[PDB]
Amino acid sequence: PGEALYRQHCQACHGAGRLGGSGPTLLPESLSRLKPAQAREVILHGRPATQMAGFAGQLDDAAADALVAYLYQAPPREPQWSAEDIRASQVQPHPLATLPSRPRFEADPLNLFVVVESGDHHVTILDGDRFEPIARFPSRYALHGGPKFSPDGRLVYFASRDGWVTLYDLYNLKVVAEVRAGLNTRNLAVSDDGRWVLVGNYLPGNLVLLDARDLSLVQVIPAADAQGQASRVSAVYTAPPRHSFVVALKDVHELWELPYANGKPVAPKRLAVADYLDDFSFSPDYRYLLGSSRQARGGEVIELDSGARVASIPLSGMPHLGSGIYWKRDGRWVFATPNISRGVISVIDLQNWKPLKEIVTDGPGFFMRSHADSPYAWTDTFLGKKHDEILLIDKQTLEIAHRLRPSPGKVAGHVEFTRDGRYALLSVWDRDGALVVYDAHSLEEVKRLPMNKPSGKYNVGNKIG
Ligand code: DHE
Ligand code: HEC
Repeated sequence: PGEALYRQHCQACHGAGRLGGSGPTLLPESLSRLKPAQAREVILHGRPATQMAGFAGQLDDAAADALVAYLYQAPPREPQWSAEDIRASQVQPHPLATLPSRPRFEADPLNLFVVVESGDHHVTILDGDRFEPIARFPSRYALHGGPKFSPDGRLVYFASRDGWVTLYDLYNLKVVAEVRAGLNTRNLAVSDDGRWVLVGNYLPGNLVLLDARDLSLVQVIPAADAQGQASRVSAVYTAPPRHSFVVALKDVHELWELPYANGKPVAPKRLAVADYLDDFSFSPDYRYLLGSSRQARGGEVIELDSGARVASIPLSGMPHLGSGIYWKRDGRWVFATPNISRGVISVIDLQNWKPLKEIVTDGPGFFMRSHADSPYAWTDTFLGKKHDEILLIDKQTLEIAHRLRPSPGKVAGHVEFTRDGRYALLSVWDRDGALVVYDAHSLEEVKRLPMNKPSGKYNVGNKIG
């Protein structure tokens, strides 16, 4: 009965077959982060300050539950998104060929910040020296993952949960092109020569290769092991020194490398893995791959050339290895990583792959960042009842040195530095949130920009260097 209800009240914005429109996509995969009870409240009483109105006046309890069950029930057949669908979605409001190649502003283009405002779905381009905005524009719904840049830092590529890819030109402050690569998307990667964008999708289970200059479609690459078993893509990353993309697969015992030195990467090199990999991190020299297993079997280290498993790292809880950092301690490489289920910062010695120590915190965090100029590692306890402070771990002592509390009570997380590391920018993820600027040397606040749930911020210089 929910189908008819959806057609009369919802399809006006959430689109036919729930694929999206004025409002977001409402497939089961789309709502994986939304509990049905929460989806039920949003339907009855709407979202404040959004175009989603409450329907409690037109629907009763039975109809309410019917819609909820309908949204979370799998369709009789899996929805498609073909090459034809992708090409038809392409738009090009400002092709590069028609735009000059000089910045239209004073700000240092290498110190600009891309700031995601996920509360009202906007993006701010921020002068990294004055800490003031030079542009702001609405974005696609639910941006996730770090926006990727071109090698020269001029272009930036956004990926939305619902599969929309946006190409923005920082020099002219204009949207260049957009295309829908899939229905449920993880992340995208840009090749180190600037030619290619590779989109890793959950739904469909495929990779989508786009031309990096206009987001046009090059080829759709189904994700399936050598036996033909279909799989979702966990994540895609670029290995510059290897001039290749590296793809983690969610559901098959396979790992892919797609080289692009000799042209469009459409043929994968398949490496067998003993256990599934959800996310991974590259060693500073891209020789080794640190992978986190879905099962609590600890971490896994793999040599990329051969594909051999060289070490197994026991890890407390479930480490978010994909966002870890490295640095030199006693002239030796060390690796730190936050955690999703336990309040700990796991630190690993790269030399013998031996875990050094486990730093205790007030709860599991989501992010970790540093800089060659900062003597600390900056992490958080994003996922805990205590979550309003940003922890600064001294690199040499491996102990929580200082703590920053931008807005007591509200959730704080994610750090990004200016290109010279002189300042650090922190986010307060709240409806009454803010982007807060701190002197990374004196650790004193300098400026505060109110924003509606600002998420990540990304410095051009640091990301392309
Ligand atoms: C694989 C991956 C990346 C690296 C992508 C890249 O940049 O190439 C990433 C990055 C990110 C980055 C990029 C930061 C960076 O510094 O690069 C941010 C801000 C972020 C905010 C969130 N992440 Fe993320 N995130 C996951 C996966 C990932 N997140 C999950 O699996 C998880 C736990 C659940 C999910 O449904 O995806 C998840 C939940 C969250 C959130 O709910 C956050 C807090 C808010 C949101 O928008 O959903 N993730
Ligand atoms: C256009 C005005 C809409 C109609 C008609 C319906 N919905 Fe909606 N919905 C719309 C928007 C723009 C948004 C996004 C709000 C925001 O966060 O900015 C939503 C949101 C939802 C959600 C939450 C999705 C999520 O958080 O992941 C749900 C579950 C939802 N809408 C369901 C829903 C149903 C069942 C509708 C018919 C009764 C319906 N919506 C109508 C826009 C519009």
